[PDB]
Amino acid sequence: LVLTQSPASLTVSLGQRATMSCRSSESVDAHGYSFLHWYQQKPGQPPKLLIYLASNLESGVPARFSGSGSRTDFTLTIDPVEADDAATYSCLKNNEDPWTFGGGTKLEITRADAAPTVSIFPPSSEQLTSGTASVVCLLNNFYPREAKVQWKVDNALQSGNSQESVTEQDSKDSTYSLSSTLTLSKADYEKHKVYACEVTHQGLSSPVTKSFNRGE
Amino acid sequence: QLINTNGSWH
Amino acid sequence: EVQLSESGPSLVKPSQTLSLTCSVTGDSITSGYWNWIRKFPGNKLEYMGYISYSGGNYYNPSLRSRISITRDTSKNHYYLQLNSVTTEDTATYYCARLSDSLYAMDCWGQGTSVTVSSASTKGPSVFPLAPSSKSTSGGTAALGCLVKDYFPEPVTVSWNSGALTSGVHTFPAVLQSSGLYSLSSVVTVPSSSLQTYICNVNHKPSNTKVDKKVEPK
Repeated sequence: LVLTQSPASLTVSLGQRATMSCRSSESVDAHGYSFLHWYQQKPGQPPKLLIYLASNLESGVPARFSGSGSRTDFTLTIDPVEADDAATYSCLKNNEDPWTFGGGTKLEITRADAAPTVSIFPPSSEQLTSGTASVVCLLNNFYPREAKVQWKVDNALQSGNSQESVTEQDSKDSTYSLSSTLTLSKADYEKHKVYACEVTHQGLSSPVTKSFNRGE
Repeated sequence: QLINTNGSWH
Repeated sequence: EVQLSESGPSLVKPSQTLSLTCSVTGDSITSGYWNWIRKFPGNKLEYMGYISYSGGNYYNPSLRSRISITRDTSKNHYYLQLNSVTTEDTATYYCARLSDSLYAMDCWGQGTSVTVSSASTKGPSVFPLAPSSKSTSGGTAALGCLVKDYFPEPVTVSWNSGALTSGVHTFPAVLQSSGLYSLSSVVTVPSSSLQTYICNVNHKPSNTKVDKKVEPK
């Protein structure tokens, strides 16, 4: 129970107020200071110090960030929220042993729905010579994150032979991009003619099927 | 004006 | 401006010793506190320990048995050593300064990825994702490169030697069932420009650099 962050995940619209709390379970106060700090962490970047000693704003950090907690209750406020604020925020306790980090608060930006632009890529000839086929389906710049991608090979629906990964929320337009990769052996690839990627999303009226015919 | 030893400030 | 650069191996066999070096350039390590922090794939931050201005040490209790943080004041460098590493030690390791005034860590390094595994390094195969009518919509076309079967992390992908950055989406890598990583990098460009597009794949752990030209089908 050493350090509890709340909320675990957060979804706030632009220009609005986001509030997060860090629970200490025992006082981090010593010598008139609150040894609790707020860090912002973005993908592919080190943690960035926002608030040091509970309530002081670090140099170069916008005035939108503020802190005010005491003894065992701390709060980080972002107002107004900007598109660049989409990241994970952590509180650090360093008054005594042990120095610990909070689980983090994942803040997501809310925007108008954006339909994904669907693309499909047949496996390259260089890879087919090796003996493996990778079919890639791309969902580009969509919101919200939730989307369903289903592979249809000879009208049959595949399972367990595909993997997908999602990019992090874009810093500018708050969108997501997803790619689904269908991996088959060269033998299995040459047993079917039609490979289809069916996409279901909130921003689409009906599911979008992007497909191709082998050899064509 | 504060120093840290074994994690504790004093 | 304090500058922290981290160097060291990116692949360590289990039970062996992980060694990293942090070079500082702004203030002396005879002042303040100099820490090591690592980032697990789950995005969780774990504090490891520090070496003080006078050379004193404080370590996290869960790492106290196999950790070591030393320094070299003449070179203005301090070092991290982790013994008997396991797969649970695969993380992104940061070195950061703790300010005497702030009492928090305000200057960090970019971090270096370390993977703990007994498998050897392996270069990636780069396959084209050719643009076609199935990747065109409006006046924009999608193309990319499939960077498949490399180990370990990381792989950096740029387009046209960094000149092409707008519309680039380099996806987080996935771990395949074979133990190798696979990633895909795409970019959406105006369909009327099909301009030379070349993806630059770099895998420093295996000293592999591949430039692959993606031309229309």
